[PDB]
Amino acid sequence: GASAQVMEGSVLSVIERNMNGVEGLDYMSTSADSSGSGSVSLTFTPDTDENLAQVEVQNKLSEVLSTLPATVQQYGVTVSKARSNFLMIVMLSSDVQSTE
Amino acid sequence: MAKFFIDRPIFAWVISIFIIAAGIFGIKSLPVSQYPSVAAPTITLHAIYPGASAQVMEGSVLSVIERNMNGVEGLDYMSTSADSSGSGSVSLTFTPDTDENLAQVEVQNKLSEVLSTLPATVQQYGVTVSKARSNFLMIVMLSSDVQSTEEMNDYAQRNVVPELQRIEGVGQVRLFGAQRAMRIWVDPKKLQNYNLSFADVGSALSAQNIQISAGSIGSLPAVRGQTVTATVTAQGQLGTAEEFGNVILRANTDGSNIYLKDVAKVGLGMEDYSSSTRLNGVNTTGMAVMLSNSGNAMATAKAVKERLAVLEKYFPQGMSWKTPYDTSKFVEISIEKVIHTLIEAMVLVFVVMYLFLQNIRYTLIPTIVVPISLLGGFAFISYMGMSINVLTMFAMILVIGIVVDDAIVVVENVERIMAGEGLPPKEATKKAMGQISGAVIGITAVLISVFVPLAMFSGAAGNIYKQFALTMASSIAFSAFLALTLTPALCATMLKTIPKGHHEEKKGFFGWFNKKFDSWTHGYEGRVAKVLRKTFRMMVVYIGLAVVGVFLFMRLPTSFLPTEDQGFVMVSVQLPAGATKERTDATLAQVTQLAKSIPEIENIITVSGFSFSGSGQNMAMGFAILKDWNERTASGSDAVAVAGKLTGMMMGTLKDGFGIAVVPPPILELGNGSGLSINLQDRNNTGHTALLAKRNELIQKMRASGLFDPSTVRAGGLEDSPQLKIDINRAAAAAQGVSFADIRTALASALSSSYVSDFPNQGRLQRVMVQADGDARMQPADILNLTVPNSSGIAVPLSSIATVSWQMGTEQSVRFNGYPAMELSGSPATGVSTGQAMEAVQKMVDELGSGYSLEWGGQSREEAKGGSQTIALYALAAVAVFLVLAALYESWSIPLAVLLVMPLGLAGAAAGVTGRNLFEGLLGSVPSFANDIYFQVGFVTVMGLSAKNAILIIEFAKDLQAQGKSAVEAALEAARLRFRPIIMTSFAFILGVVPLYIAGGASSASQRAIGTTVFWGMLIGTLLSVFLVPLFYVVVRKFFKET
Amino acid sequence: NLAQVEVQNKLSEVLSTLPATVQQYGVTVSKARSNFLMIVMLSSDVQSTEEMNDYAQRNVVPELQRIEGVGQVRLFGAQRAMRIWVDPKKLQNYNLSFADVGSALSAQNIQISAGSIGSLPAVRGQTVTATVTAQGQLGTAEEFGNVILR
Amino acid sequence: IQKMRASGLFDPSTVRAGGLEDSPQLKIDINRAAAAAQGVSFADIRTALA
Amino acid sequence: TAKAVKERLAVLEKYFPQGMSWKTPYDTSKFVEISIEKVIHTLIEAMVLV
Amino acid sequence: LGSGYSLEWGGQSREEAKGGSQTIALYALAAVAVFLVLAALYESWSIPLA
Ligand SMILES: CC[C@H]1OC(=O)[C@H](C)[C@@H](O[C@H]2C[C@@](C)(OC)[C@@H](O)[C@H](C)O2)[C@H](C)[C@@H](O[C@@H]2O[C@H](C)C[C@H](N(C)C)[C@H]2O)[C@](C)(O)C[C@@H](C)C(=O)[C@H](C)[C@@H](O)[C@]1(C)O
Ligand SMILES: CCCCCCCCCCCCCCCCCCCC(=O)O[C@H](COC(=O)CCCCCCCCCCCCCC)COP(=O)(O)OCCN
Repeated sequence: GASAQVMEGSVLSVIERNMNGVEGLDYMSTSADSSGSGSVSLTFTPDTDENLAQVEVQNKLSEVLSTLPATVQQYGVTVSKARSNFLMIVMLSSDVQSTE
Repeated sequence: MAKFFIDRPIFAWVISIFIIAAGIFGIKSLPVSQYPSVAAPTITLHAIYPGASAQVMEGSVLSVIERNMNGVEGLDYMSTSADSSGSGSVSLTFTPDTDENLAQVEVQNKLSEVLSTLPATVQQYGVTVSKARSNFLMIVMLSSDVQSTEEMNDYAQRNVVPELQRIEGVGQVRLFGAQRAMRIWVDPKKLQNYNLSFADVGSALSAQNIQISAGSIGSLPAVRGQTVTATVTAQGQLGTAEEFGNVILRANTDGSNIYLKDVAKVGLGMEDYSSSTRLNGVNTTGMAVMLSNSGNAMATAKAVKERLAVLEKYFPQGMSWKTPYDTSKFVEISIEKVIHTLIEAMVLVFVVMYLFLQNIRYTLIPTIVVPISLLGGFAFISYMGMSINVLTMFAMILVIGIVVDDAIVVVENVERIMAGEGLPPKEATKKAMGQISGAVIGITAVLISVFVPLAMFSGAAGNIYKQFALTMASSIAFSAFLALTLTPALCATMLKTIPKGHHEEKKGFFGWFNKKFDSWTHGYEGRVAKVLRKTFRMMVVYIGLAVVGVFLFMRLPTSFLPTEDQGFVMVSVQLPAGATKERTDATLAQVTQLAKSIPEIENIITVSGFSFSGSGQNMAMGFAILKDWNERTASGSDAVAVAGKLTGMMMGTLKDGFGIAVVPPPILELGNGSGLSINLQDRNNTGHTALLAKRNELIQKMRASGLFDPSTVRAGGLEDSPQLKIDINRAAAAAQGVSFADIRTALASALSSSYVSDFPNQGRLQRVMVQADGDARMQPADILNLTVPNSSGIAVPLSSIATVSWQMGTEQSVRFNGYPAMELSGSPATGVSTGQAMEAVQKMVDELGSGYSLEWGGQSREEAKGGSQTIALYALAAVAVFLVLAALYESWSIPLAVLLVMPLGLAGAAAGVTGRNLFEGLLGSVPSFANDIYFQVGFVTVMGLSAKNAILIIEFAKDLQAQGKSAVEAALEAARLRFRPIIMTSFAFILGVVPLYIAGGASSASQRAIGTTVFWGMLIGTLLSVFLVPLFYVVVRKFFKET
Repeated sequence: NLAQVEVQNKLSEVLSTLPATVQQYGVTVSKARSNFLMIVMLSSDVQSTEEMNDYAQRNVVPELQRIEGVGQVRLFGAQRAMRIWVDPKKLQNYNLSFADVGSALSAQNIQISAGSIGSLPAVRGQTVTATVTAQGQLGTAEEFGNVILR
Repeated sequence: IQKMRASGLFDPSTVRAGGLEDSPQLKIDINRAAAAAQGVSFADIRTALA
Repeated sequence: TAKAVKERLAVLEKYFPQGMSWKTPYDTSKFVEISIEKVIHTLIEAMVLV
Repeated sequence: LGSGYSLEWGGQSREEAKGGSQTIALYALAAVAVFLVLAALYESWSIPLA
């Protein structure tokens, strides 16, 4: 139940502003959509570890989680240190049952 | 190596170029801060529970959170603090060898599994989990005098805070003040008139103000033939006060709906209303900047100032920004002092070399070799992950005197060989290298073995010693490598052959100086020959001097860091129990009027509602910032004199309450003067009165029947205060139609506040609170008029249900390791060991019944450990030095003679410190020198220099005895040969340390503390060694006839 | 450490989809061995095993589970609590049920937070401030025995 | 995007925006005065829209 | 860990109520320490035999 | 376009920008390394120049 500007101005912008100062942070990118969702991607720099970066991001996010709206805290903010390009695509085919 | 690099100067030059490049790369790639991280990982929670006492908050939130924080890897101890302000704190101090990020994530995970068992309001406000470590950089104060403090806070949070935390190097920006919210002051008289309640207001605010989520028209699981889909929007929240004032509280059939503006008043206000900051009397908004790791302090401060100017170019009319305090100028002053010291040392070395060698091409070698050693040390400290701070700069300043002596001795030996044998520079350099290579290697090994144990201590003191150790040892190693690699090449290429007998036909001032120096050398040789004749009396005199030095060292006060004039003094004001904030504001105004009456104070910052001792309406604190050191060069102008004057003016002016001014010492983890802290814990949970009685009994035992300086033994917590407890009678309530939730609702609606809903105020969400019209809740006779509703109506005046009375309740609750604890702060007077005092305190606590324990807190936890690691480390270092000297000299007796010069420097340093203390005392001043870390560093430096000189003398005396000379003749020749380089190096070191002896200004305590020690130690050590080293050699040669 | 961090992250995402009782009791994550290193006894002849279990949970278990190397301390028992054994033969007489008992216990044993007389946002001329306290809670057996069901 | 096309360096049919193609939406403006004068609480509208 | 637990128990025994005691009839560190001592004795015997 | 509208890169393009000032630095570093190595090995300032 939020706009593309309310989600940023109330949830994403706060995390983006409080996520500065992390060691190895190269840049950030915030993207909110009209479906009531937002994504803050932090792209780190070389000479940086992945687990330490995730731990520092979680520490910075938890100390600022007391300011976000109540419904966001109910749903929670999920962390994903995963890639975005596809390696394989498995396809299941059948003629005796539907796709559901 | 000495002969390999003498025929290949280009290879040595390439190695030096690589070292310089690595040093420059490390210097450009090092963090910059005023002090390193010497504390341990600490995690804090800071829960919020408004409108509650200390016991309720503690037993409801803090105990529940503390009983689950058991099992975290690396937990040292934990403490719990609660007050009457409505806040709590659970501080977990972690054992070393622990990462603070892992500790914080573990604490958050442990709190996540117990958060659902806390009260509803605690979950609404939330529980934070942060780390106590902070790298403070600057303070940005915004003062308008034309706008409210809440307006300035909102402006800073909306246009200033997000602009400062985006700068390179900034790690955190913290605002001091409550945010903005929508406050509704509800008059209870209107509610009782319209027959309403606070629950009705809460329901109306939570129902009329809610976010609506509609969805999409033409959603995906649609019917065949859909071509358009659109998101549906619906606004169901309020954002202005007029909209909140139209909230319907009750709708009737005929109409006449009761709005929120008919029984209450809505408006924008603050969320806490507690703290208030003022700068010189005007309203101010506080913003604290914390420096980030792997960042710079000077560049970050400059960028912050530039951004602040660019923002003030858009500020409204009346606002103004200031930066009264900044910890980035201390490292600036330290770097400029290091550069000035390096330049002065180079000038002194040039002067002494031109005076003693009578040529100009001898002075270029030290000037070329010293900066390379400094760059190598910088590169090493950059490789080890260290940073540039005051301690590293002081270590670099202290190591300048040692890195030049290698080049000095090399050039002196080369020049002596060239003037004696008349050989060209190549052969003379080869001979000098073949003579002194093993000696240089042994000296380097001894210095490394002496400086290694400094980096093996535990605690904050160990972290402080590690900087000096890793800097000085690296600088010494690089200087040794340069003296073995580049110095011989420069001496062989940059020098020219001296004609036969060229010195004598020379005349003028140089001839007179040569004549005088030769006469002094002959006199010194005669005196040494006289000393080598009466060996028994000289040895007994040496033993007497050593025992006197040991006695003078053992009779010195012990400390960690001398108090430094940081440029500001803190002031804590406390009022009687039950005082409101108006009296505290009046006292703060009086304190400001008194502080601006002192010409040494530039800006005064007063904070009302917060103090380090406690947080309450009667507590207050302020920070009087002083002017620059250049404008405070007088007697009664330092921080201590200003603090004394402020205290004297407060004790004669402050009628209500008392205020004490203290100058903040160096790093608070290594804080001296606190004495000895104890925490008395109740094991069986007997109560508060029993624990207070036991605390009073322990205080009486330590004061009268003890030795803990009765002028210091006192409680350090907070005495009880009058309260207004309400004892409800369940029998009387059961006899009527009143339930027990009715009393709870009435008490929650009467005094305390409530957090009901949220609202968007121009982009950001803010809270909506109800304070119940504070005009009513002013007198104690207001709760006794609260009529609590019965089953049908409300007729009970609450005097038949409960009885109100006055009692003495605690205003602060403290727990230590899961037990109720009370803190005490004693102090030994003087000449009494802290170990025996701690044993006496432990025995006294054991005298009480089984169920009352004691535990140390702060620095006492480290003092509880026996001081055996230092003695063991020093013994191991001495054994390593003996082994290295035995491997060098190839004997078991010569190291015994070399090790006899250690007590000389110690006695000299102790005598110098005692003399300076006496001079300060007789002239009215107080003794400012003790046995601190700087004294130990200076003593280690002077003992290393004395060991180097003794090693050189003993090597020259031993290699001259294998040619057919006796011990006395060999010692005399070695002394006559080593007289000149020792004198030159001593003069250079003393003239370079003199600027640190009378240092006055920024960071002058540590400067003088190291300068006096090193100066007197070097002077006495040289004066004693030049006559006692040959004596020790002769004694060891005659006592242990070799194999 | 990282494995436990990711496990906590995965558990926090499905913790709200569990029953109310599981959230009341909570889910405990641990990393320790399944075998025992030692067994500590608390033999006595004056107190029963319930008092000894309570004392061990209050003073012995927390002191032992904070030692370096300890992964878990399982007490063969449980701490003290207030047990209410209801007779269903008597609930039918007064037409009562377990829901009434639970509601009475939750409504008559709730902590009260009063506040402060003379709070900070006050009138000009306020000199005295006092914290108001009310117990509103039961901690004794005969106090719980007097809970009003009707 | 317009000046990137027809410039020789970028080929057409590839220069595209990465936006979400801002769309028309339905806006529902609630009148609290009418809902109060007719006897409709603000929670009923929220339940109906949800 | 066993040594630390035993030391903590010996320290906490001073606060126990009158009547109760403590003991660890099941402990695995004793076997380890006795095995280490036996192996050290065997090493000393081998040294003297050589 | 004017001021205020800056430009940022995404994906490999940023890396391509990083390849704008690193090539000259790499070439200079290789040249100076060869010079220093030759001067240290052959003991001359003229051989590496040639
Ligand atoms: C170099 C270490 C510095 O420590 C801090 O700055 C920390 C960050 C604050 O304490 C910390 C202490 C801490 C950690 O306590 C738990 C924290 O929670 C609070 C906010 O202040 C300080 C003293 C600020 O106090 C706070 O100023 C705010 C404008 C209002 C706030 N008040 C409403 C409460 C008050 O406390 C204040 C005034 O900037 C101090 C300025 C004036 C100084 O000159 C002093 C010398 C500081 O440079 C400092 C002590 O050297
Ligand atoms: C009569 C005889 C006279 C003989 C000679 C007289 C006195 C000569 C005095 C010479 C002074 C030399 C000054 C050196 C300039 C220091 C520049 C430091 C640059 C830097 O950051 O570090 C370098 C680049 O690293 C990177 O990879 C960063 C990438 C960007 C670097 C941009 C620099 C381009 C090339 C500049 C030349 C570099 C100097 C040559 C090394 C690598 O240094 P390092 O840490 O690798 O050191 C090797 C450790 N084993």
